[PDB]
Amino acid sequence: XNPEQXWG
Amino acid sequence: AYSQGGGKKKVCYYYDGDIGNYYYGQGHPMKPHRIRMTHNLLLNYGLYRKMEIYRPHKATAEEMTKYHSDEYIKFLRSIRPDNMSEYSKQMQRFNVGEDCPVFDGLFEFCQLSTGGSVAGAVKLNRQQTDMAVNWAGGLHHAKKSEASGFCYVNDIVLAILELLKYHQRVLYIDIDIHHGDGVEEAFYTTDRVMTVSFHKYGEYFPGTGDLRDIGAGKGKYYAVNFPMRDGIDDESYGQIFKPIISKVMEMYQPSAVVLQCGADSLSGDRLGCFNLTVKGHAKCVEVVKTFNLPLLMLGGGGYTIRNVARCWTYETAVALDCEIPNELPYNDYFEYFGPDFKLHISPSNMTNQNTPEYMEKIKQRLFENLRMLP
Ligand code: NA
Ligand code: NA
Ligand SMILES: [Zn+2]
Repeated sequence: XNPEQXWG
Repeated sequence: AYSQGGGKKKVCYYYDGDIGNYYYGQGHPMKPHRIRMTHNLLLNYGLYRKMEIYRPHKATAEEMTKYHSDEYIKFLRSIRPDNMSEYSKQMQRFNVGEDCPVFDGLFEFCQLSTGGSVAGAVKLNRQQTDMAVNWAGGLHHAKKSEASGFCYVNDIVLAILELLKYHQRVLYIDIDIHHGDGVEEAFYTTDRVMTVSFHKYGEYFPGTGDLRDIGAGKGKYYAVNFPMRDGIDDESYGQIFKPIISKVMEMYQPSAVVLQCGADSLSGDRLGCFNLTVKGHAKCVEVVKTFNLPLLMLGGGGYTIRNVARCWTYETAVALDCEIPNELPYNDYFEYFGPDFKLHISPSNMTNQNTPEYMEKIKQRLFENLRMLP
């Protein structure tokens, strides 16, 4: 979900 | 026999004062404090005088294992920040430790979130309310044996399983900007629950929700997905939401409705790319409310918390049929709503990549699938 961190 | 489906509705509202103290971690977008902001705002508006307010119970592991696996629930009860090292392998198989971190009181947060949804469904089953509101619920990404998208326990699936004790067909509507994958997956092969999700699709979490995903087996044509692009606004959203839901009500004819009101589909969301205002968002609550069915309203996404408090406060007033002034009353978080201190928001200048022809084409293909129902 979070564009700032990871893939989600 | 004199009923006409009108009049003001009986609304029950679930909230636990401890929900705002749970903290996902530094820099994490999911802030349960937004629920306390919502509660305090609608209290200062005086909306507590028009509805019944309940404190939900803590849902037990038995209630959670009505859908989730025993191993996943046992892991949620045990995992804590002080013993993460011992559960290094279990954290990975259950998808906990990144998007869904471990924090103090994680299981209690799941109990309070889930307790409001299952208690709302029980209240609806007993025919003691018209609508039940749980803004701490709506965690639509949680899977049977793993966490996903800031969600750990899927309160929606548990609440719908509770409604299925007394309702033959239940309708689930998801206006969160993300696809309601966890709910759709749980009821993908049954016709007793119809899931309708409106969401941004294409290089976006969770990656599911294609137009061509319509269900499987006995649940074929009982899953509806409306893929959208960036920058959709109130006029384009309302142009398709009411006719799609109206046709679903006609063909499917449910006896109970669950509405996930994720606020991350609003203009200016930290993670969302839509351009809806609070009025355009709340318009979806007005449409579902007209059909006069047992309605469970839930929360969900929303990561610009000042607008989340605005959105869920106004949608509670909409559920109460209470008009509230645009000037925000003073509250414990009055500074969060600057620099305007108004209830409603304005859209941005972002381009609406959803052309009117695109919206009409997707709607027409969904009408073809809806014709396949008995
Ligand atoms: Na959605
Ligand atoms: Na289904
Ligand atoms: Zn979302």
